[PDB]
Amino acid sequence: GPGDQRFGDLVFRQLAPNVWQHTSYLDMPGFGAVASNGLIVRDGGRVLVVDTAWTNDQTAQILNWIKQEINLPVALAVVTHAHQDKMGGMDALHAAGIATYANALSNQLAPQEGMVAAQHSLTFAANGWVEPATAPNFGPLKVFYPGPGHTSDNITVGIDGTDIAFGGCLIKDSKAKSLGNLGDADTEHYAASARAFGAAFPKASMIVMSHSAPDSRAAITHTARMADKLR
Ligand SMILES: [Co+2]
Ligand code: NI
Ligand code: NI
Ligand code: NI
Ligand code: NI
Ligand SMILES: [Zn+2]
Repeated sequence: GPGDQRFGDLVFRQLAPNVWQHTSYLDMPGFGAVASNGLIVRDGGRVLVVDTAWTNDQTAQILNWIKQEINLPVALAVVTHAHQDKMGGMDALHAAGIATYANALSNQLAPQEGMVAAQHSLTFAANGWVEPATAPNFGPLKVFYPGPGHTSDNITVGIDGTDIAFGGCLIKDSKAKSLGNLGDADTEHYAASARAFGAAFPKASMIVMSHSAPDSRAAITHTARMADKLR
């Protein structure tokens, strides 16, 4: 094969014939450089983005990479929760004229989290699945709210026609020593949420997450086990 492509300050790794993982890095004091992962999906004739990079400039570099390597318009972008690593680059999307979507609760939280709100709000049915009327032209993206975990507003996405499911920062890999930043976490409902995500995408084999390489379903089980210790 061919190695993961370096473009600007970013790294792109193709997970499927129409799916790529974009990675951006931010220096955290004494922690070294921290990677944050999102996704890029090619649907027929347009591109779909999941999550921004840490910053606007990094997010602009993503759009440049798409123009160079895919050359299709970015129809929309969905962000998974109101934290810098997922919504830090909203202005870059808006400057490019891209319709952005986020959980309604994420947009509510954006000001207190110091984030720019998305332009459109997603609402989810009682069973967790997004109400289609609020998510037009999402194509293969299946959006699902598993409940409060990493944050109160974290959502997850599965890509129809693939074995991929993106858990975002809700899920950690199968050997993570902790659930990381629990500043805005719901310790009570966390465990139940990770298990809901797994049940929502029962056939997904490649689990993509924010802070490590794609893992198996062992990531879901392992994350839930760690979450049980919080309640
Ligand atoms: Co900004
Ligand atoms: Ni609009
Ligand atoms: Ni409904
Ligand atoms: Ni409860
Ligand atoms: Ni384990
Ligand atoms: Zn977060």
